[PDB]
Amino acid sequence: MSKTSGLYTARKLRTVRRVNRWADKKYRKAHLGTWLKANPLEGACMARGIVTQKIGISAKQPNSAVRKAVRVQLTKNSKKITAFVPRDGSITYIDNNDEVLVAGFGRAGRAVGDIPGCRFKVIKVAGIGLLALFLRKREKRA
Amino acid sequence: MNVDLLYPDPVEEQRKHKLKRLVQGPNSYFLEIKCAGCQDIVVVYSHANTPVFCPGCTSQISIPTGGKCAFTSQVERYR
Amino acid sequence: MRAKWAKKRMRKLKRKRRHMKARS
Amino acid sequence: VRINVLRDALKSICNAQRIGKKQVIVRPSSKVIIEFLQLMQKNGYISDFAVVDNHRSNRIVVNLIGRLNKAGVISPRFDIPANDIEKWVVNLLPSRLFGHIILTTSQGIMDHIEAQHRQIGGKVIGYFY
Amino acid sequence: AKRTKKVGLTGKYGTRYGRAARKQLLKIETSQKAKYTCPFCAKDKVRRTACGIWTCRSCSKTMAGGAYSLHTEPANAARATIRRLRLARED
Amino acid sequence: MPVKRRNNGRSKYNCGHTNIVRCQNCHRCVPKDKVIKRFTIRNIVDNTIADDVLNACVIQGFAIPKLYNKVQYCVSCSIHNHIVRVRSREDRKIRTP
Amino acid sequence: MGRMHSKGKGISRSAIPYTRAPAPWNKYTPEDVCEQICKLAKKGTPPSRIGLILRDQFAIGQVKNVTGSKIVRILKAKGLAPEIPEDLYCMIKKAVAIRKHLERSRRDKDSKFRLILVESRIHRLARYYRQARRLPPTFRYKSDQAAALLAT
RNA sequence: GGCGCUGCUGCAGUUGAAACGCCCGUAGUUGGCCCCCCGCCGCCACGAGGAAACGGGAGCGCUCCAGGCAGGUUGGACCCGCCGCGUGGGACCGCGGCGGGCCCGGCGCGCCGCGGCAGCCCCGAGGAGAGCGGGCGGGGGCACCGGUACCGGCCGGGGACGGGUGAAACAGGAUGAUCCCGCCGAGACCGCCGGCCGCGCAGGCGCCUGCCAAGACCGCCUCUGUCAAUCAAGGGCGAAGGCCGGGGGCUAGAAGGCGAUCAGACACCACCGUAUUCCCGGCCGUAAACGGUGCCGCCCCGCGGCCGGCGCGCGUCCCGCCGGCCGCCCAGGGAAACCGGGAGGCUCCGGGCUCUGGGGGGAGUAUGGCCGCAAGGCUGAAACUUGAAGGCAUUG
Ligand SMILES: [K+]
Ligand SMILES: [K+]
Ligand SMILES: [K+]
Ligand SMILES: [K+]
Ligand SMILES: [K+]
Ligand SMILES: [K+]
Ligand SMILES: [K+]
Ligand SMILES: [K+]
Ligand SMILES: [K+]
Ligand SMILES: [K+]
Ligand SMILES: [K+]
Ligand SMILES: [K+]
Ligand SMILES: [K+]
Ligand SMILES: [K+]
Ligand SMILES: [K+]
Ligand SMILES: [K+]
Ligand SMILES: [K+]
Ligand SMILES: [K+]
Ligand SMILES: [K+]
Ligand SMILES: [K+]
Ligand SMILES: [K+]
Ligand SMILES: [K+]
Ligand SMILES: [K+]
Ligand SMILES: [K+]
Ligand SMILES: [K+]
Ligand SMILES: [K+]
Ligand SMILES: [K+]
Ligand SMILES: [K+]
Ligand SMILES: [K+]
Ligand SMILES: [K+]
Ligand SMILES: [K+]
Ligand SMILES: [K+]
Ligand SMILES: [K+]
Ligand SMILES: [K+]
Ligand SMILES: [K+]
Ligand SMILES: [K+]
Ligand SMILES: [K+]
Ligand SMILES: [K+]
Ligand SMILES: [K+]
Ligand SMILES: [K+]
Ligand SMILES: [K+]
Ligand SMILES: [K+]
Ligand SMILES: [K+]
Ligand SMILES: [K+]
Ligand SMILES: [K+]
Ligand SMILES: [K+]
Ligand SMILES: [K+]
Ligand SMILES: [K+]
Ligand SMILES: [K+]
Ligand SMILES: [K+]
Ligand SMILES: [K+]
Ligand SMILES: [K+]
Ligand SMILES: [K+]
Ligand SMILES: [K+]
Ligand SMILES: [K+]
Ligand SMILES: [K+]
Ligand SMILES: [K+]
Ligand SMILES: [K+]
Ligand SMILES: [K+]
Ligand SMILES: [K+]
Ligand SMILES: [K+]
Ligand SMILES: [K+]
Ligand SMILES: [K+]
Ligand SMILES: [K+]
Ligand SMILES: [K+]
Ligand SMILES: [K+]
Ligand SMILES: [K+]
Ligand SMILES: [K+]
Ligand SMILES: [K+]
Ligand SMILES: [K+]
Ligand SMILES: [K+]
Ligand SMILES: [K+]
Ligand SMILES: [K+]
Ligand SMILES: [K+]
Ligand SMILES: [K+]
Ligand SMILES: [K+]
Ligand SMILES: [K+]
Ligand SMILES: [K+]
Ligand SMILES: [K+]
Ligand SMILES: [K+]
Ligand SMILES: [K+]
Ligand SMILES: [K+]
Ligand SMILES: [K+]
Ligand SMILES: [K+]
Ligand SMILES: [K+]
Ligand SMILES: [K+]
Ligand SMILES: [K+]
Ligand SMILES: [K+]
Ligand SMILES: [K+]
Ligand SMILES: [K+]
Ligand SMILES: [K+]
Ligand SMILES: [K+]
Ligand SMILES: [K+]
Ligand SMILES: [K+]
Ligand SMILES: [K+]
Ligand SMILES: [K+]
Ligand SMILES: [K+]
Ligand SMILES: [K+]
Ligand SMILES: [K+]
Ligand SMILES: [K+]
Ligand SMILES: [K+]
Ligand SMILES: [K+]
Ligand SMILES: [K+]
Ligand SMILES: [K+]
Ligand SMILES: [K+]
Ligand SMILES: [K+]
Ligand SMILES: [K+]
Ligand SMILES: [K+]
Ligand SMILES: [K+]
Ligand SMILES: [K+]
Ligand SMILES: [Mg+2]
Ligand SMILES: [Mg+2]
Ligand SMILES: [Mg+2]
Ligand SMILES: [Mg+2]
Ligand SMILES: [Mg+2]
Ligand SMILES: [Mg+2]
Ligand SMILES: [Mg+2]
Ligand SMILES: [Mg+2]
Ligand SMILES: [Mg+2]
Ligand SMILES: [Mg+2]
Ligand SMILES: [Mg+2]
Repeated sequence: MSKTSGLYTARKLRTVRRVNRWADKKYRKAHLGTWLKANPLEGACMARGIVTQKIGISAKQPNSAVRKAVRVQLTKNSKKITAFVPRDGSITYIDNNDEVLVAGFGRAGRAVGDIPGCRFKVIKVAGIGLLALFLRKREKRA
Repeated sequence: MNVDLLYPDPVEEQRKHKLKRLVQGPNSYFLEIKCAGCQDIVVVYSHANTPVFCPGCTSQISIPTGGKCAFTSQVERYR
Repeated sequence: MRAKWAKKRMRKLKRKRRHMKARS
Repeated sequence: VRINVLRDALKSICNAQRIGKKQVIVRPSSKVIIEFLQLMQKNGYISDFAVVDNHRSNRIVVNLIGRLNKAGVISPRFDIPANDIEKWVVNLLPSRLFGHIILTTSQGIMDHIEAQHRQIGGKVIGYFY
Repeated sequence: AKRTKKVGLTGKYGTRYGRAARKQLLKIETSQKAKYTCPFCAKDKVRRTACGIWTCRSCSKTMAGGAYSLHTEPANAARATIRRLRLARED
Repeated sequence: MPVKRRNNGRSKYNCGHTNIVRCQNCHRCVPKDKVIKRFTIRNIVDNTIADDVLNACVIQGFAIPKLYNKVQYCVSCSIHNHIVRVRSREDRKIRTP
Repeated sequence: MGRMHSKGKGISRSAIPYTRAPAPWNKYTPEDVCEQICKLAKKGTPPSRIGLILRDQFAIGQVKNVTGSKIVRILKAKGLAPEIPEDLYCMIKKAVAIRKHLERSRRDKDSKFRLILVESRIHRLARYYRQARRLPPTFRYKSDQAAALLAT
């Protein structure tokens, strides 16, 4: 029947499934551990670091713009990442040595939109949420 | 016409292949022969492919032909 | 390229790498 | 090589009916096919059949009356507890009101309604409706 | 238990003389050490005594043959052709 | 590239390999069951001079010798010289000579 | 038939009468047909040909109908059975013949192909007879040993 | 979870990703029909025995409720551990000399025929193997052998150009070419006939004569008695090119050389030419090795053609049967092109077995291993990157 059958083939019906699961990119991506290694966050929702430089990023082929980002040095493992600073005007609140908190764009570490090479974003600067900081709910000291 | 497949026609069933009749049967049979030089009649296979003789004769009265067999100059019957 | 000739190119490259590793 | 003489019988019959034949010949026969045609008959989906003899595996001649949407076998004969019959009913039969799953049990070849009337289990053979 | 993997009887040479020569000698020396069937004796007892000289150790015939095998292919073909040419000279 | 012909462009039925023939126009190698083949029979003098030859012969009852030559071409040469034409999708199924 | 080791798919075979009884012309008795069977067995005719001989010269289509047993069982009953069974003997014989042809022809790969097929059938049949106890538990086919076993 | 994009239920494999180049073959998986009322497994039911809590579930107005076990003679019932143990079934699925008396409660162990038992064989598959007869065929191996042509040489005749191309130019020629005719040498090749012909496991297969063993099909009231199907590992074969060692060397001809063309032309076209093309002994193991379609088995509206064997008929024909190769085609199938001897009998899904795929790239690459003289082959990732790639079809 293009599949094996018969009452005494359970071992083969299990061997086939075990071998063919790895041909799915999602099962392999979530069960092989090489991504758990290559992941800058080491499998967490967020991580902190200090800002090392402010940069601008030229948008991808259809659009045209200069998005805003920061080069971040992670505290927990001493790695280099880039984080897109959202929400118009916020790039002023990111000084040259700040403790920033970094989370994702979604899509489990895939680029989003037209911003090339960035898979992370900053959500807190110096203990303050950047949403409220934009929305004038809290203010950085001086 | 309204034919029942469980009581078919013998003449049309015989035209068929022998394994594909309703009740499988043989094709061969047996037949009597009369000798030129002696009186008695002997019984022979319809598809003989081994030598067959004439009780006195040291000559052969049968020839293989791949199917039904021939006989060197005798005079036959069917029974 | 025509895949035939990409294949000929790749074979020459692998031959070059193998000669290179053979030293040391 | 041939494995399921009953599978081949049922396919032959459904082809013949789909054309619109009055009879059909299936070979070989066996005990199980005789049982299965008998259940088909007392449920009232087919007319006469006759088993004709050749000192061998026999032949069967079946009479058809245009009622049989489908008939088939389940290979392998999985084992069934008394409480899985309905999870097979809503899988194989078009409705809960007509159709038949066929079980072999230590108290005969029978359909599902009887297998529950006696609330026993068995191993499934086929289905028809 | 098997004692070498490939060299066979050329293991007597050690690491000397290179691969191609040792490959040729394995074949040659196996052929010249082999026992052959005596075309008279009926038995497989013919051994070489010098380059083209073969003696049956059972029936004691001596025969002239090849350098490293008892028969050669040119001699097989020549003997067949000479036999045919004789037979054609018989009318 | 779906399939264009049921015969795959050749007449090869129940075998693995068939012989090779050279094309007469360009000398390309073509398998025998694919090559385009024709047979011609023609006199060795044109008929516009066959009458003059036949009047000026001496042999009483002499006849003009014929010629029997089988031409075989590849597909390219056949189409280019118009032995065969590219056809409509319907017309491709016609085998009439 | 002709299907185990090629793409044959033929059906030519014999089909025997439904009715099981001797002929109206049968005057022989199990005694005398056994007489003929055993004279032929001594003379050296194999069981597959003994049936041909009594079908043709003696005019009996089936032997069990007249007697009640099968020709090889008659041979066993009166004590004239071969040590090796008949079709295994025929297969070994053909294997010997092809080996001997290859002793002169070294470049005949088609013959070597056929040799493999024949010997695979020989091993499979030897396994059946041996586990079925028609042949010693130590029985084996060896090409090198085979050629002289036929005389015995 | 959506996801039948992991598919036991229940995916896909002609062209979108995907059937191993083929044959043999062990483990594994699977295996026709038959006797019923015995034994041993599997299976089905019902029990026994062991934990609550959780999950269900009977009863109860913490005012309801998430709860809790309360409460007004009471109550907190009952279910739910299991490939083990017990009782019963026995359809399906496997596997398998006797009495009597000596003899005596049994049971063994022997003892005598001591006649009591019908003493002790399903059948012979539109499974398979074996046989006999008959024809059949570019199926295979070894020897031998004809024929023109291409190339080379020699005798003679005759006297100006010959070759080559789209057109030309480099090669050739009064040391007489090109052309005609006779003679000699060598190595390839096997035309027309030659095919919707045929054979082989595939790769493949075409001169004459001889020899050698095979093969499928048909015909058959011959033999046997399931001896089978498919197959990891393992073994054999395998176009062309390529490699090692011997031989041979006509044609053509990778490389190399040279005349043109051109902007360039190191290419296409012309000319010369080495390996190679041929034989013997090995090796290598790949092709759009293609029907882009795995093998065994069943059912299947019809009309034709050719090839092999058989039988009935009239007087070569004609009707049938088995096997093969092909065309067209109702139904049905499908995204369609198309298939239709299946790619049908499938969301109405389950005959058996083996292999392969899971968006496009990176990549058949890196790395390790096995094999190979080498050229390679076989096995074969990850990081990272991307919104599509792709099928069949319509109009321009
Ligand atoms: K499939
Ligand atoms: K599938
Ligand atoms: K499978
Ligand atoms: K099973
Ligand atoms: K799978
Ligand atoms: K007939
Ligand atoms: K028929
Ligand atoms: K017939
Ligand atoms: K027949
Ligand atoms: K007949
Ligand atoms: K016959
Ligand atoms: K390719
Ligand atoms: K390629
Ligand atoms: K290539
Ligand atoms: K395409
Ligand atoms: K083609
Ligand atoms: K054909
Ligand atoms: K052909
Ligand atoms: K051909
Ligand atoms: K043509
Ligand atoms: K062409
Ligand atoms: K086969
Ligand atoms: K068949
Ligand atoms: K074997
Ligand atoms: K013997
Ligand atoms: K899913
Ligand atoms: K689901
Ligand atoms: K499928
Ligand atoms: K394509
Ligand atoms: K691929
Ligand atoms: K394959
Ligand atoms: K594979
Ligand atoms: K295989
Ligand atoms: K096999
Ligand atoms: K096998
Ligand atoms: K097994
Ligand atoms: K299995
Ligand atoms: K099994
Ligand atoms: K099977
Ligand atoms: K059970
Ligand atoms: K039961
Ligand atoms: K407890
Ligand atoms: K148990
Ligand atoms: K029990
Ligand atoms: K029990
Ligand atoms: K022939
Ligand atoms: K032939
Ligand atoms: K011919
Ligand atoms: K031949
Ligand atoms: K040959
Ligand atoms: K030959
Ligand atoms: K000649
Ligand atoms: K010649
Ligand atoms: K011919
Ligand atoms: K022909
Ligand atoms: K021919
Ligand atoms: K042929
Ligand atoms: K032919
Ligand atoms: K033919
Ligand atoms: K032919
Ligand atoms: K087998
Ligand atoms: K196996
Ligand atoms: K196989
Ligand atoms: K294999
Ligand atoms: K293998
Ligand atoms: K090989
Ligand atoms: K090869
Ligand atoms: K090759
Ligand atoms: K080469
Ligand atoms: K040459
Ligand atoms: K080359
Ligand atoms: K170029
Ligand atoms: K070019
Ligand atoms: K040249
Ligand atoms: K070369
Ligand atoms: K050469
Ligand atoms: K070549
Ligand atoms: K050559
Ligand atoms: K090769
Ligand atoms: K391949
Ligand atoms: K391919
Ligand atoms: K093809
Ligand atoms: K396969
Ligand atoms: K014909
Ligand atoms: K014919
Ligand atoms: K034929
Ligand atoms: K014919
Ligand atoms: K014919
Ligand atoms: K015919
Ligand atoms: K037929
Ligand atoms: K047929
Ligand atoms: K055939
Ligand atoms: K066809
Ligand atoms: K066919
Ligand atoms: K199977
Ligand atoms: K396979
Ligand atoms: K595969
Ligand atoms: K594959
Ligand atoms: K694959
Ligand atoms: K798979
Ligand atoms: K490596
Ligand atoms: K090596
Ligand atoms: K080399
Ligand atoms: K190397
Ligand atoms: K290497
Ligand atoms: K596309
Ligand atoms: K594609
Ligand atoms: K494409
Ligand atoms: K379309
Ligand atoms: K489309
Ligand atoms: Mg066939
Ligand atoms: Mg799912
Ligand atoms: Mg040549
Ligand atoms: Mg091999
Ligand atoms: Mg040349
Ligand atoms: Mg040259
Ligand atoms: Mg070569
Ligand atoms: Mg291929
Ligand atoms: Mg044909
Ligand atoms: Mg390696
Ligand atoms: Mg479309």
